[PDB]
Amino acid sequence: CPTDWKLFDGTCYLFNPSVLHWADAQESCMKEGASLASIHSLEQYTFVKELTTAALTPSWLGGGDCQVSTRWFWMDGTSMDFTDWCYAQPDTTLTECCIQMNVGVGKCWDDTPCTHLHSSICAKT
Repeated sequence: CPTDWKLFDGTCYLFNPSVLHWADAQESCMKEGASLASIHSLEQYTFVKELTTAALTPSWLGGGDCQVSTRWFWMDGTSMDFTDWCYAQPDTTLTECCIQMNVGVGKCWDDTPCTHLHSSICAKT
């Protein structure tokens, strides 16, 4: 993996602390040959959480249900097979359709307006 990137089971991950809307965050990962990350297991989730500072900063992931409500997709060609919704999630209204992790005291996932500004996780093989 490149400098600042961290390796787990064959994928390289980077925390981007700069707050960006989801599209700016995706484009920033793409400039580094990456995508906003997907998550497929509790251990992948734990590894990614460990990159988000001691504060476990709220961060964009590369998922959403922005095309058809209740149909979630990742940007990396993987399927939505693991979720960690917070209590009272997911909101399926299209107005909040992007996946944000590290939300609240329980550090879990929300569907959030994509135009909100957050840090983000990039991943590339």
